[PDB]
Amino acid sequence: MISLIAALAVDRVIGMENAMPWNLPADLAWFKRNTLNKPVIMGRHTWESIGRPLPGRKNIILSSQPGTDDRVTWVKSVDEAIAACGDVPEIMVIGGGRVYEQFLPKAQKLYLTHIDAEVEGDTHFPDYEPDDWESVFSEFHDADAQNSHSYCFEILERR
Ligand SMILES: NC(=O)c1ccc[n+]([C@@H]2O[C@H](COP(=O)([O-])OP(=O)(O)OC[C@H]3O[C@@H](n4cnc5c(N)ncnc54)[C@H](OP(=O)(O)O)[C@@H]3O)[C@@H](O)[C@H]2O)c1
Ligand SMILES: Nc1nc(=O)c2nc(CNc3ccc(C(=O)N[C@@H](CCC(=O)O)C(=O)O)cc3)cnc2[nH]1
Ligand SMILES: [Mn+2]
Ligand SMILES: [Mn+2]
Ligand SMILES: [Mn+2]
Repeated sequence: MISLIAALAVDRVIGMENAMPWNLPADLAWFKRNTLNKPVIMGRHTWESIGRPLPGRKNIILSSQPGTDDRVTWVKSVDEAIAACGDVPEIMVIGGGRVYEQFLPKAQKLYLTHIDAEVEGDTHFPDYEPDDWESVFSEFHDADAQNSHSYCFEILERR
């Protein structure tokens, strides 16, 4: 099973200048809980944005060019990325925009955080078709001293 996990600001913005400009510790904690002990697939730009391997997960990087770090696994196509995960129950796709586009048609589950924040950005989560997806979990949180925007955790499953 393939799942996508992402945090979206208003208008599906996910990034600007190869960064995420907000800081929401509660969402990063949600990301860690839902990805720990699973393989994670990311594109090369997202790898550069994170800047280090994510511990406790098999890190798989998509790039058309040879890898430059043997602490992670480098693959050259979507099918190779999936194969490199082995026989696991759930593969997590962690972006970015180009990678999400390619994996969306193959995904059964979306873990989305909706952040109430207006961000100028240059990268968006794919338009998906709402009729294809059932909301099975949602949890709203107001802003607090640690998290400066309100946010909604949602899990959707392909109908
Ligand atoms: N808010 C969120 O949830 C979230 C999550 C992830 C990322 N982001 C943001 O998203 C932005 C990065 O997204 P992006 O769309 O620019 O880039 P990306 O999807 O992270 O990376 C694209 C790169 O991945 C490689 N690639 C993708 N598909 C491939 C394929 N089928 N075969 C081989 N290589 C493939 C290529 O690398 P080569 O050029 O080396 O071939 C391509 O240039 C940043 O702003 C980041 O902060 C946000
Ligand atoms: N909901 C969501 N939020 C994100 O921030 C996110 N980020 C990415 C890609 N970028 C990043 C950037 C940093 C870390 C990171 O530092 N993660 C630590 C945080 C642990 C914690 O804060 O408790 C990790 O070990 O996962 C992960 C992904 C992909 N999907 C996402 N999905
Ligand atoms: Mn092929
Ligand atoms: Mn197999
Ligand atoms: Mn806000």
